[PDB]
Amino acid sequence: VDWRDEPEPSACEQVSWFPECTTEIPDTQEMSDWMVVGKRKMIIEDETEFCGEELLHSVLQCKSVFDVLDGEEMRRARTRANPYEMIRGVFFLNRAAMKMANMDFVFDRMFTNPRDSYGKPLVKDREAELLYFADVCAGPGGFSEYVLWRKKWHAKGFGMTLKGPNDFKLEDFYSASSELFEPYYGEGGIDGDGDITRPENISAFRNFVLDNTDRKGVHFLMADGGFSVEGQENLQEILSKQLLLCQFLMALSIVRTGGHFICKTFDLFTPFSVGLVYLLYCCFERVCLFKPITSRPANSERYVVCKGLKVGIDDVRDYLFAVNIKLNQLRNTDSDVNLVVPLEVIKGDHEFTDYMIRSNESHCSLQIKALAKIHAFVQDTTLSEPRQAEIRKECLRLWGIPDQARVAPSSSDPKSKFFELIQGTEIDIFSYKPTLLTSKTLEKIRPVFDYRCMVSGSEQKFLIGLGKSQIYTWDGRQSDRWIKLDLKTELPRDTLLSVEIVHELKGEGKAQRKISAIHILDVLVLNGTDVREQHFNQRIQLAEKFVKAVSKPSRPDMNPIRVKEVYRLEEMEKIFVRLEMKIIKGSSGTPKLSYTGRDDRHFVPMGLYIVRTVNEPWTMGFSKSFKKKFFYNKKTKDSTFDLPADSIAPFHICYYGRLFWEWGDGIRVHDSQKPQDQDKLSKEDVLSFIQMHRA
Amino acid sequence: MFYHISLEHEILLHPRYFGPNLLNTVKQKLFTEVEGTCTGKYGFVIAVTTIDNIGAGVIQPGRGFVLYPVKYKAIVFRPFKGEVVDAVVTQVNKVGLFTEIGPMSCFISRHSIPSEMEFDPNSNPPCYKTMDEDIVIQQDDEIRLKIVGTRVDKNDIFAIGSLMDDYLGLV
RNA sequence: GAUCAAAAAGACAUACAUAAAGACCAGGC
Ligand SMILES: *P(=O)(O)OP(=O)(O)OP(=O)(O)OC[C@H]1O[C@@H](N2CN(C)c3c2nc(N)[nH]c3=O)[C@H](O)[C@@H]1O
Ligand SMILES: C[S@@+](CC[C@H](N)C(=O)[O-])C[C@H]1O[C@@H](n2cnc3c(N)ncnc32)[C@H](O)[C@@H]1O
Repeated sequence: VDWRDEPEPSACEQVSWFPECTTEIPDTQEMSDWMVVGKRKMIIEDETEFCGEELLHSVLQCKSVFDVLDGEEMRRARTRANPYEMIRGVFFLNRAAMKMANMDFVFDRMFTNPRDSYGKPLVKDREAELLYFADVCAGPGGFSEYVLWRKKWHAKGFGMTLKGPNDFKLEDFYSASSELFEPYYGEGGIDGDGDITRPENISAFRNFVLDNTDRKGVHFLMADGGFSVEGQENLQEILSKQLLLCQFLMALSIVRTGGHFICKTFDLFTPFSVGLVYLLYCCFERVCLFKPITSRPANSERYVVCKGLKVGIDDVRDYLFAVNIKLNQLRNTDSDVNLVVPLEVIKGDHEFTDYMIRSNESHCSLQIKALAKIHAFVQDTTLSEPRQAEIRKECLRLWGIPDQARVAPSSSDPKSKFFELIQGTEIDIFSYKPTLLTSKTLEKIRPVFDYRCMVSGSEQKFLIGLGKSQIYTWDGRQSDRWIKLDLKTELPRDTLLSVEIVHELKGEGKAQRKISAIHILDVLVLNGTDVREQHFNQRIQLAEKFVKAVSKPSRPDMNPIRVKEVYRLEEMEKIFVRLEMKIIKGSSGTPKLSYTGRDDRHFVPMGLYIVRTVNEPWTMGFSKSFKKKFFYNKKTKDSTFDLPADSIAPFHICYYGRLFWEWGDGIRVHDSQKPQDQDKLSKEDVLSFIQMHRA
Repeated sequence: MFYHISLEHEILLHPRYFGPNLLNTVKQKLFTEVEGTCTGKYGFVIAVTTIDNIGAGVIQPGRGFVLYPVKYKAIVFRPFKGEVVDAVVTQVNKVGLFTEIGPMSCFISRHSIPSEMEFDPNSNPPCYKTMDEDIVIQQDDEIRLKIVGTRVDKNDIFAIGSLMDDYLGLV
């Protein structure tokens, strides 16, 4: 084998795609006989249906030449012989992250910036939308680190992998906020085994993923499944066949319409593996088989890459689910599922077949040259790839990856990190107390439409996230120390929030159970994205998505993070309908005022914050002729029905201008409260004032 | 139980403290040395109420320190066996709930919990809920316990309580 | 498929605790 007739190593990669599948998506009646059960075949030498016999025998022979070689001698020759080996993981936890960095460049950012069929981005970082993704068989989540690092918090990841030495090392995400990721191990959630091949893990994960994606599914799935086949490397395809099927079935289970899929595979000689690729070609707008230069040249590792999940894939999903049940029934028997599509159907698509053969034979030819090159670099130890450092620098430049070492974050103290995150904003802005709402200050809530309101359940605090459980709170006074938060919860680094701590009582009296929860009032920085200058509702839109991003529903032992329910001030009437007199554990049987949330939980309210969302000289009126709200500039006298950019109240104006209507003793806000103090504003006084000033 | 008593102390002043602010330093030295401490004789010294009298300083022979006897009024906490006090179960440990009576910790053995209060690990926040449910007995709840015994290990006192009598438990 | 560590200056690791007691004998000022 002349390996010296190889093309000069390059950072420029070419993609060949399958043609566009012109056949309809197979239905339950068409697929009804496609599942052929035969004898368990553990022979790869005669799998010539989609590759020339001479090339198949040549690549198998070139693999088996290493069976007599010391693994450390092979590994050292391979490290000298591979032009791309100096890329490694760069600053990421492993070299798998760099495969996703490479492929997300080669595929036009379709994973990190997915598009509709009109080429428009499906996720905009300024709008309330998150990039949902999934990562399966993916421990320790190197692929996930690149995606989370690339999109910061504007992404939410869902993970499933086998429990054990190869579980998710979320602690080792030095470049990404691990709080934006949620591992789920199938049946039982956090306590499951994570077996992708097992159907129950697939089902529980499937329901969980759809629920955590507004019942739409993820924008894309990544799948990097593989296990050790030490001393059986030639049988890697046949051994991994059920894992390949379960990753493809997972794509059809949780990827949204128009979504994308990427899966690791090995060899694709068997009619079983080719029939699985044919089903993906039916189910997606475009499919390709691709080996990135970050994959080692001498191994069978390649990726199937699928773009645009079609509508009507349900029958193919439910077929592959039945085939997985059949494979599980045939475990440890002399029988196996040998076909999932008939050979006559696959070979009837000549355009699919001509791509499949050409993809296999091209891969075999390159793998044979790369195996012969490693063998020569074992025999002669003076051989080296001189361009490895040049090629590395060009690949990192091309893919937009900074050339920096993996450094454990740095440990910043919460005070120094707060000064970094505020970027020279005056610290005194964080010390401002709310104006109390009283009969003397009631006029300040004019004009009513400029305001939002929310029910408070504790004193307001600042909260900083330094990563994982390194969460600290501060009470806004320059004299006060940052205090470590004693709650079982996790937050991405570079997070700065305005919060309160609210205990959520469940039930009443002796049976009552109260759980404290983090309640976000407003947001400044979300995983290194500054949002302080965005409109209060717009900042809250980013805040609401963030709570889901850091959510952990498989972990009922964790303390919840929530966003406060924000009301329009002209709709404060809707708050009092959620006030109830409940028997709290320890109140000697005396009912206490309780605000009931969106779930079956309540807290004791302390009062109501009133926050200005419109900046001076602007204010919001209501046009009686147009039946629409409008912005009015008090200085220029201009009027518009669109939001002026200079009318936006940033965080510092919202925080400084805030009022607080305290709900202590003598204040009537629910009809069961007696007696009322005449010097204190009731619900009726505040609602009457609001009604007079709506018009 | 909380008490208001008269206590004494000897303040040993390092020679640097002398000079102008001498009497003031004694009071500040006193506040720092007794507040937060605990003893078996009087228990936890919660705070110094008033300083009645400052004794004339006597040079101690052979050492720099000069000792000022000090009479002061303080608030102390000294528990007794059989007394009922309201406690919060900081830790619902399976072996027993850990209840902090003010500044003093108190352990209620599981064996001293009525048999109707089964321990429930599977509940979201762990708790010894009553078998049907009825009383969760979890974190932040207010309970009534009877101190069965006290101990003092390294100036710190801790107690053991029981829930066997009637009208004890959840509040 | 992912990953693939070298034994951290030893301080009688410290009281040099060999220094039996007990006795008689010799000498010193
Ligand atoms: P990966 O495990 O699929 O492949 P990798 O990138 O790690 O490279 P490597 O295993 O070292 O070798 C590349 C290909 O050769 C096969 N091997 C490895 N190996 C130790 C071995 C192989 N084949 C035979 N017949 N005998 C052997 O002792 C790997 O599986 C890769 O395909
Ligand atoms: C080498 S990893 C891929 C790397 C990963 N993409 C990353 O970037 O870190 C392959 C993973 O597949 C997992 N795996 C293999 N079989 C599995 C199964 N039946 N169910 C779930 N995970 C499986 C393995 O545990 C392994 O962690």
